[PDB]
Amino acid sequence: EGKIDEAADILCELQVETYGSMEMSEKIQFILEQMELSILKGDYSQATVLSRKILKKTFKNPKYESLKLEYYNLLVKISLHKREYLEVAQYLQEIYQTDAIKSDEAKWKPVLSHIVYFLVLSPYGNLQNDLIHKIQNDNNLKKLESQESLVKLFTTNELMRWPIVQKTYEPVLNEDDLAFGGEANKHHWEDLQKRVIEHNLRVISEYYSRITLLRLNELLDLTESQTETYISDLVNQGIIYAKVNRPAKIVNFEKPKNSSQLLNEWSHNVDELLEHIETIGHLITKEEIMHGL
Amino acid sequence: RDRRERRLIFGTIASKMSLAPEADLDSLIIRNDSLSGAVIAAIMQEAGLRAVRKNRYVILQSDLEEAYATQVKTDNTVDKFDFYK
Amino acid sequence: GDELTRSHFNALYDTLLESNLCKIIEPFECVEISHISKIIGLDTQQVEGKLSQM
Repeated sequence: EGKIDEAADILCELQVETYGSMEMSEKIQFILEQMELSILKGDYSQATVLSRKILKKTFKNPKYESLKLEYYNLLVKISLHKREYLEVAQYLQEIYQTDAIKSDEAKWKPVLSHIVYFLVLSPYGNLQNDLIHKIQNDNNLKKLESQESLVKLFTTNELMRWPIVQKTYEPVLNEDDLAFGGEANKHHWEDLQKRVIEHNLRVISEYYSRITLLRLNELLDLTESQTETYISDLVNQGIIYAKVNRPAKIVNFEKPKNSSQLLNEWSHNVDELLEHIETIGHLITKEEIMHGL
Repeated sequence: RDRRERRLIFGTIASKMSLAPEADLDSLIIRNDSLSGAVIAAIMQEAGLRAVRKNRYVILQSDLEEAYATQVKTDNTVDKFDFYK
Repeated sequence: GDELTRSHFNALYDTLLESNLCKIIEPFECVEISHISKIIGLDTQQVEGKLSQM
């Protein structure tokens, strides 16, 4: 009949008070479908609350076929209103081992590209280094080595070829009809461009100690007003800290002076001469044997 | 106690809990009369027990009404049949 | 018209400004004053007068 809000409100006002927790076969299946009605309705809070009930109970239950596949789709669909690529990357850790054990490489290869998509677009995290090696990688695959190089690309990326890379290969990048939704590709360019700038300034600080602000603007592919936006965001959120001088046009790493000088840093001067007494100990034994005989 | 004077207790505990925009906090300070801070603390905690019973992490207006129905007993007496005379 | 309201008006005037002052102080200092007044949104003389008072 063309009803959206009315179709969702019927099941939400019934299924909650219906089941007495007797048969979980039809209950779990319809709750997963109840979240689908909230997707068409546009309520992210309804699906978020329903995802805190049977999700933990399913973990204790054994793995099924049609039941487990519904969790992987809904956790991606709830990212429309959430727009967080870090949380979905943790939700895809179960399907990563599911397609590599239960299923075959036919469905495992495309999902591998999706997992990288949520990792590249993730703002930050402590698991990003653990997701570089993963488990099943080094499988000698073109799609596996291409997506893996994009993870380590953030270090050497100058943002010169960034628009070129997405146009040449666009599996998850520009045109993606799987695990994504929207009316245009603007969500692909806006979300990816903001991340590659944040991930770029992280390695630049770890390498360049003091760099000119004029040369720095050319590496970010931004302007004077655009460069100050990403710098103020990383410092206010507690990501990185550096020195920015507008009149001097000099960017510095802001090395901490709290090391107490010779109370700490002097430990590097003793290690300069420390290895001598060890190497001499190995040489005294070896020199007398070969030269004497 | 007083209706608006008890708000410093009911409202303070409400600030440490998650509430809904439709939750009515005035209904707790009307019918309730002369409650200690310990009994009041059990009112807001009972509203949270009604929220987890409904599998919700936000206390609604109905949870505040269901919490009062349990707290109607303050002094120790048998039902409404006390005070024999 | 109220003296108590105006007394708290300058309290929030310095409170909302302090929230805006903490925005420029969070990044590294030694920047241009002309760019400071553009971020806060007030005149150069007004920003220098209230900031030096704190």
